[PDB]
Amino acid sequence: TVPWFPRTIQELDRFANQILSYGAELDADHPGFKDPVYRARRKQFADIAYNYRHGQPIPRVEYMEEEKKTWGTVFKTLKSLYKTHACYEYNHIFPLLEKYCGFHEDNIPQLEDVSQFLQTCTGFRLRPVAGLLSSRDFLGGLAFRVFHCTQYIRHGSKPMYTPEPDICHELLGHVPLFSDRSFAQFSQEIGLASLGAPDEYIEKLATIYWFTVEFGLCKQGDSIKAYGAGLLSSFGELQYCLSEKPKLLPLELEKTAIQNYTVTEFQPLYYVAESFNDAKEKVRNFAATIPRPFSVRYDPYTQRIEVL
Ligand SMILES: CNC[C@@H](O)c1ccc(O)c(O)c1
Ligand SMILES: [Fe+3]
Repeated sequence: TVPWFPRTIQELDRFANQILSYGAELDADHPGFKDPVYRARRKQFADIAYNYRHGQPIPRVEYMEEEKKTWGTVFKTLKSLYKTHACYEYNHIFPLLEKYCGFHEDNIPQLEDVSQFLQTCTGFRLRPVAGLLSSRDFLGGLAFRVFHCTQYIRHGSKPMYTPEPDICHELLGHVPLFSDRSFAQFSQEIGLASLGAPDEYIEKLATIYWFTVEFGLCKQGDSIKAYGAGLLSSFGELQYCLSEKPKLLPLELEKTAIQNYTVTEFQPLYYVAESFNDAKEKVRNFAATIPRPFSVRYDPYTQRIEVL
């Protein structure tokens, strides 16, 4: 029968008891696997996320010198590429994040301050996430303009590498785009399309998310730039995605939804969005093809989903 989905923003609290309990930091393959301090530190952030409840301010954390150093390295190395490789919406908001959110090499921004900033721009808010959420729950949060965000940082031994999202990827990759109104509406449409959708369609929406929010390219006049969070947080792939090597195709959802992708090497192909308004329209039409015995609408005045 129709899978359960949250109907009010507070119901997202139900997700904490539905994450993958054995995280990536437990794999012998993880850069911090042999480091017990790192291990304990990850558990500390997981407990903060576990006890968090909608409406509370997100707990502030004092990062260690070693963690600030890793942030600094990532920030400084990536920043040199944005003016030439990132889509206009990213560069338009970055200076404001540097001024009101403390995006600077010597300081890791606190999620509460960043969340307040997003609320003022587009009403998006962040909530700390323990471990891995199912695609269903992750996408469902977007329907409420809620982005589940990691608060921990990657292990210091390999600053330019992370096998999972971490705070550098969330803040330098995702946050700037969520401050844009059209991108915010586009992300929310993916979320609304996921509510109560059958498992096989959630996987199609997760793939569309991968080829837009995480690895999307924008058409900007006669040029092509990156807006994908996975590209904006990867020094190597951000330079590669705008070279002659990858194959670029126009975003066509019937096609993007079933395309296979690798999570371990640079993407061999990327989809180019005409604009976020256009991508939003395409998702809305795609959503109409999803078999759901009902229709949904979000009411921002009450923060509830209306089931039609
Ligand atoms: C929890 N869903 C899949 C996960 O690998 C995932 C999802 C969304 C992201 O933005 C991301 O960087 C990683
Ligand atoms: Fe991400």
